[PDB]
Amino acid sequence: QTILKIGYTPPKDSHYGVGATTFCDEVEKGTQERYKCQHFPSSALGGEREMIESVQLGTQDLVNTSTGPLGNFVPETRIVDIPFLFRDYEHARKVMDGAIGQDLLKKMQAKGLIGLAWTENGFRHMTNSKRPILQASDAAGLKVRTMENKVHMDGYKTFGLLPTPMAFPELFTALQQGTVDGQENPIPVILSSKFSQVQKHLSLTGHVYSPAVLILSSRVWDKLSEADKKVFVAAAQKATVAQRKRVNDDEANGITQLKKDGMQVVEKVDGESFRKAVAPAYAGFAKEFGAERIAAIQAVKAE
Ligand SMILES: O=C(O)[C@H](O)[C@H](O)CO
Repeated sequence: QTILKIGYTPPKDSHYGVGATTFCDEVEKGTQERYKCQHFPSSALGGEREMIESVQLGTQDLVNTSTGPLGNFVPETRIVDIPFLFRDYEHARKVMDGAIGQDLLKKMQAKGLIGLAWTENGFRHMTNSKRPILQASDAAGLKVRTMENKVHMDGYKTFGLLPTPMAFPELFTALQQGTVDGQENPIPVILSSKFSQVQKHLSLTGHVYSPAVLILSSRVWDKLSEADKKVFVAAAQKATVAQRKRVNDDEANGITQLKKDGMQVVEKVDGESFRKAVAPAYAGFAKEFGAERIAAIQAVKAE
């Protein structure tokens, strides 16, 4: 078999690992051993920005990545990074799976990033080591690491937070040394990366939805038979299901485990305060993405 390197930032025992393994197993069977994965979890091939760059260049075969730094390569994808755009998992998943999400995959493909299917990272939540976050004003003044994403940076600034973009593999040490007070990630990431060791506080702010996506290099895609192309896509859609299931499991059980680990969890925040804070940034978001595209997303699964 041709060995395809698949990288991701979480450990193998994670939502992304579940997605990668499901995808890889289906590709290996579906292509009758023409292709087989070798996994590189825990940023062995670098963080997400570096990995996507390598996939676009062809020097890395596959990545399971959040949209965080993806917008650097395909700016249209940042529409899904807008804070409080999505209402819940049903809403977000339907958008990603429907025509809107499918169009974003094609926009990626035009830039040499063969997005096979949207998987999932999850709704992101704020952690810090200084104080509980009950309302937007409690976040003001905190230094918080963000992903390498201008929409997150601009959006989160409206909460009064002071953002610093950092690649994921540098995050644990940054939190440990106090370079920043906090960060934000889905429960699946907080669990699998043991941030409980260096963050005392968690608030279920659910401030953005973080999709993930299995991306193949155009170098490899263009060498595939038309039949194998179909196998890769089908395999990635099976991965979507397994990965979301693991997200679901992580959330149902994760809060209890994080509490046992010593985290102080705020389960009900003043969501209105955060939504009101970010509203002014929608001027910029609409100018960039189109108010009608924002509205099209909001309309999906709405009452
Ligand atoms: O915080 C981040 O960088 C991401 O959530 C992580 O790499 C998983 O995609």
